Amino acid sequence: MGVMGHNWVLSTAADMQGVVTDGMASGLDKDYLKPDDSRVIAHTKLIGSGEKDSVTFDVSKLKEGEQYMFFCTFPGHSALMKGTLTLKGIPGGAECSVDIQGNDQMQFNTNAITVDKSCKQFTVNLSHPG
Ligand SMILES: [Cu+2]
Ligand SMILES: [Cu+2]
Ligand SMILES: [Cu+2]
Repeated sequence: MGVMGHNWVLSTAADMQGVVTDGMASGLDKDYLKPDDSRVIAHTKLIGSGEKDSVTFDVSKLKEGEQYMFFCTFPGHSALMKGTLTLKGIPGGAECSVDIQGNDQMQFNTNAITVDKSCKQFTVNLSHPG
């Protein structure tokens, strides 16, 4: 086989590689993440084709002048399945959620996520179509 999954994991840009590596070593049964990894600010579960999962996190855990990375920890996928997430304030002001897809070609459909700081909490809706 014949296994395919995506997840959505958030950490500081510095902690990204460490989270990816220990995630690989934790295996499929643990959603390819080390349980209770302190470096992981928020994460979805691992989902197969046709499934969906969401995660919500406090915007208080972020900071305006820091680099944050979102990525999939499924072994090898973090090469192309990564992107930046940054905190900003846009004149508006809201949308406090985003819809992300990972497909069969190791791709997220966005590579940059903006979180407004008027949001007290932020919501990621991950799907895995096909
Ligand atoms: Cu196999
Ligand atoms: Cu993936
Ligand atoms: Cu957790």
